[PDB]
Amino acid sequence: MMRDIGLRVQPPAEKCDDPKCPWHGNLKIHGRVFEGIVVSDKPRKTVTVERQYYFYLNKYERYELRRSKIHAHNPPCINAKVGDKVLIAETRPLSKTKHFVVVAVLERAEERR
Amino acid sequence: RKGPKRHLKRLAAPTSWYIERKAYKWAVRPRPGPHNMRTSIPLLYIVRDYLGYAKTAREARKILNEGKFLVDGRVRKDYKFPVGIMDVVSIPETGEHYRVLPNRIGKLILHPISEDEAFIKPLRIRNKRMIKGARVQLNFHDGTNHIVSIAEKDNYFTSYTVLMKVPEREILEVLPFEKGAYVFVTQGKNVARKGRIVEIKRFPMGWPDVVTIEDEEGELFDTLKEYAFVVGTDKPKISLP
Amino acid sequence: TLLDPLANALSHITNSERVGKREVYIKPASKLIGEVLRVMQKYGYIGEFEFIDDGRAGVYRVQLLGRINKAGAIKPRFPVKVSEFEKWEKRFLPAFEFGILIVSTSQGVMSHKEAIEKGIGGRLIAYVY
Amino acid sequence: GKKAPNGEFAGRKLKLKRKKFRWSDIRYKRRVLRLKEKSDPLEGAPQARGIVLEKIAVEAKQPNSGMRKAVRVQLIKNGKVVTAFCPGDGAIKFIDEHDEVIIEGIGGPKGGSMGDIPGIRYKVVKVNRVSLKELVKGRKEKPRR
Amino acid sequence: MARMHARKRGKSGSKRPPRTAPPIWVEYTVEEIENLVVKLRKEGYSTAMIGTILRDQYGIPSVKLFKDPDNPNRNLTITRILEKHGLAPEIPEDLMFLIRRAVNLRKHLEQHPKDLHSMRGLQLIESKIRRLVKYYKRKGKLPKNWRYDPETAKLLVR
Amino acid sequence: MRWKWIKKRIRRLKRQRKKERG
Amino acid sequence: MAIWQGRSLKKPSGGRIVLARKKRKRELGREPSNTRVAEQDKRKIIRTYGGNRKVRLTAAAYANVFDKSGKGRKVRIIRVIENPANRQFARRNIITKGAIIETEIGKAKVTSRPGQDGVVNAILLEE
RNA sequence: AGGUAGUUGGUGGGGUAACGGCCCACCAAGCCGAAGAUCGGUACGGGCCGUGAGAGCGGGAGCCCGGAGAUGGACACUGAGACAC
RNA sequence: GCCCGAGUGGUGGCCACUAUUAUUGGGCCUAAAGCGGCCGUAGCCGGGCCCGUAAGUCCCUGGCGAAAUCCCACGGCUCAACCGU
RNA sequence: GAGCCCGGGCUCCGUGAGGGGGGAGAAGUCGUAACAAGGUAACCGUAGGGGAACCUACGGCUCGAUCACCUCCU
Repeated sequence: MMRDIGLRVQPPAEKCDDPKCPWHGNLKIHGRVFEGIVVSDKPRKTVTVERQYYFYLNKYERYELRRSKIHAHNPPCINAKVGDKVLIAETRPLSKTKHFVVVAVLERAEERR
Repeated sequence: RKGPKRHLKRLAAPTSWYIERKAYKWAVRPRPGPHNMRTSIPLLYIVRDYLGYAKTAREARKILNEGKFLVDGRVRKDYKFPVGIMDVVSIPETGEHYRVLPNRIGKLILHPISEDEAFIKPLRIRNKRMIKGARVQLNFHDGTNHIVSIAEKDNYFTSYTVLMKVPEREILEVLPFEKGAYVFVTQGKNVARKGRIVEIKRFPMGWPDVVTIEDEEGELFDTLKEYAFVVGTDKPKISLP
Repeated sequence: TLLDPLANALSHITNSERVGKREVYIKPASKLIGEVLRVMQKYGYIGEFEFIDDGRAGVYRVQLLGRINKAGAIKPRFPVKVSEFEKWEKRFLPAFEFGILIVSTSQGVMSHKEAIEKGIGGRLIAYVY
Repeated sequence: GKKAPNGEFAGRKLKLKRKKFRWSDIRYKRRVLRLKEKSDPLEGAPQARGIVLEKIAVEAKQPNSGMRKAVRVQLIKNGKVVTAFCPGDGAIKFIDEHDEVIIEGIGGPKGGSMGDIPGIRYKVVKVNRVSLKELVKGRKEKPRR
Repeated sequence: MARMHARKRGKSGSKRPPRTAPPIWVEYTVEEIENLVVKLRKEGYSTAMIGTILRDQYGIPSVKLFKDPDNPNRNLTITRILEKHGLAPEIPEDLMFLIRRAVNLRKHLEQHPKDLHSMRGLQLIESKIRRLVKYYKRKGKLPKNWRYDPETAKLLVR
Repeated sequence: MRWKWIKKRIRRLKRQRKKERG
Repeated sequence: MAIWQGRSLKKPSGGRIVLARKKRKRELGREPSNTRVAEQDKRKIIRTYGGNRKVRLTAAAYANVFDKSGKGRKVRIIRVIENPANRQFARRNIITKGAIIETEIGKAKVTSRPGQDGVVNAILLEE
């Protein structure tokens, strides 16, 4: 249920996660880590985080705005909300498009754009 | 190509062996054995190219069936034998010893030292794991596996210095790696340096786990615990003397 | 509105120069311009300035020696490595002698020549020669 | 602002601009689609053999009049009707009807027939796999069938 | 200086006193000033006109300079004097005057609809409101749930 | 000129658009 | 038999993805099975491509039980009642990794895959 | 210019060497799109290559590296490995 | 008589010339080209002054981007191409 | 679980009476449209009409006309 996850981060306040969380079963935390922002909460235990990065163009010497959606599984111990940064773990597949699980949430009432 | 790659080309032959690159259209390909393929050196090469004892491979192979070379204090005859790194290789018909040491550059070179150092072979073991019958075992990435350490760790995680009595197949004089000990660097672009470890303080999250070291010169080297290899408290000679 | 207030300072300063007035007045004022005139004075290009901070705005009255030929800001303000400097060296400046490609830096603000002697770089801010 | 956005993140606009405005070079557009390659028969090629359907002579252009020697040849795989300009003085002679005639272009593939000739895109080199400039000189080889 | 917006015409050059600390030949206490303000907001006058009458009668050009320092978080001035008392309209006067006017237009158009020009300023005043709304939401004088419309303008005024 | 052309273009268009409509 | 992968369906963006290869042997699959309740045990051994023989149960006759101490048995079972997946399955007595069955004393919950492992034992449900 | 119905996700299960809508039973209505999706054309991809003061533009030839194919199209055994020039 | 020389020329393609695709480095009164005018969404772009973070950004170290081709040295083949270090 | 087939729909390749236009050839004919105020200034958007160039209406514009007549401006 509630064990240290590492990365130098603390695990959620509550626990009761289903076996598709790295506190149960055989799906486990591993690897690299990101950060991004919740677009939507509409699917069940499922949450879209879309990241922003910049890329360079050598020809014009300038940057561009690109935006990569990444699908994130939210553990029922914590609820994601629109318009706040969320922290993502690199895990084996839940599904066709879900390869990520949400690990530690920093929540916020604020919204821009 | 949907089977196994069972040829290698010269142009496809890695330049960490210092092979000749355009000699022919095909290079000698290591079979599996003791240690990693783009970290090893073929027996063929040491014979034909390194030490000139052969003109044709019909030479070399005869040379390896009769016994001009033992690998690991043990006889061979496969003329596709990957000779390990930090390795003991012996000529018994002259009494020569070479270490398979990396140079500064990153090509594999043989460094000749006396017969006395040819009984010892420092192992730092690649992993350490429990087995059934309530034992653990000592690994290496030249493969060599040992049993026994009188229940539980009693020493260190894996960063070991072992004394292997190599003709005897035996493990002797275990010694940790500590914050005033020596290390030889076997992997990394800092290879061929032997130094005195400053500390073992680490940022372990994900794959990197950091270890620094400063040498006689004072060149700060950050290698993985694994790229780090415990030469000990100084016994065998440095590469490039 | 304005943007690039610096630039609208500089550009005056030069068009000021090209006429051959005596001194300048720059109605909008700042750190950027303040600092840049500071570094500019430090190399010597300009004489003395006083800014008066009115409750409205800083204003800079600047003294013109005659030295300046051309001194301009950079448009998207590109980031420039310390290896890429030489390229941006050959382009903008008039020759190896001058060396105020004023960049902004980790150390503070510098010219081009004061940047190179330290050894540090970044996004471009403006030029002067 | 002389056109362009300048700004760190804008570039994409730049990136699409160019491309949008590239397609005003006829030549570029044409190649990048492959209109050069589709229209003016050949299927793109350096040259093409074809059977001489007949021999025809046409008139010259505006300040000019003189009977140019032109063939009608049919490209064989192309299967297309090509009227064609024949180099040399006497020539029309050495070409028998129903010998093979290899055909090329002449003076930029653009379409441009040379100044005199109206239509003719193309050139002839050969009669029965021996050329016309070889048949203007008497010695070199002389024709068959 | 200028901005020719919905115009080509350079704006008035009206300019502030370059005084940064206040006249002392003029004299009022933090207490006296506060009374004057409260009395005027009690009349039905509004903060610009409150600052106007105080200027013309009591000789204080802007309140900020005279008042602060008396709690040097920021400058103390009319409506920041009002909010501490609870006399402040939760809608900023800016946005209020705007919307106020707007509702009057509509009634004209109601009866008179053949009006280009009068139609065209409806379009020109809304779109200043829109803006003034948009940013306030994010600053926070007006909740994010709101959105602007001509029935939600006729409800705020009444 | 452009008088010409506009009505020529229009007549072409109509007549042909008549032929398409029919 | 079942082909897949599994790169040959559609993109998660409603693109059609087309297969740009054929079958790979390693990446083929077998069909589901019906493990029946019976008095007899019908087993077969089948050789995987990892080179390991794994048992498929095509029938079984004994499961048998576990507490919270864990004292196993091999005794008679009777009809499968309640299968999670589909109630159709609970008619034709298809054993599953999460099936529920009537045992000799108490109902018991299946807790093993008999289509790769070849095992049937259960743990008692407490009311 | 709107597309999407195993289609996106959830629960439980099968199958597989193995994760996975890979497949399937039940439940939910998502998922993707003007930061250009989908559809249509064209095209093996990379190391490099040609050219050009540079920036750039065009190009995938031997050779090396990785993938795909074996008259078109499907199909299993036998073997660690093939669905097998 | 001039060029070049076991080559030299013809057709075709690509790049240069072509700052005729404008980043470097183009224009748009009358030469091609300003939308008949406005609004504001998406976007880009933003007055001054203080503090936090250090995401961009710069600096240093460290893991790493196969060989080949390229560039430079030395060495080898009569020479170079080519190869070796 | 392929190829194979069958009925229908949709699309694409080889090819066809007939039909549209272009850059032309400039020795036939009609006219004088524009370019000079082109001999009714010219163009312009819109609408009708005429074999054609084009004419006319209404609105615009000067890239507009030649003195004359009147009015302003360094």
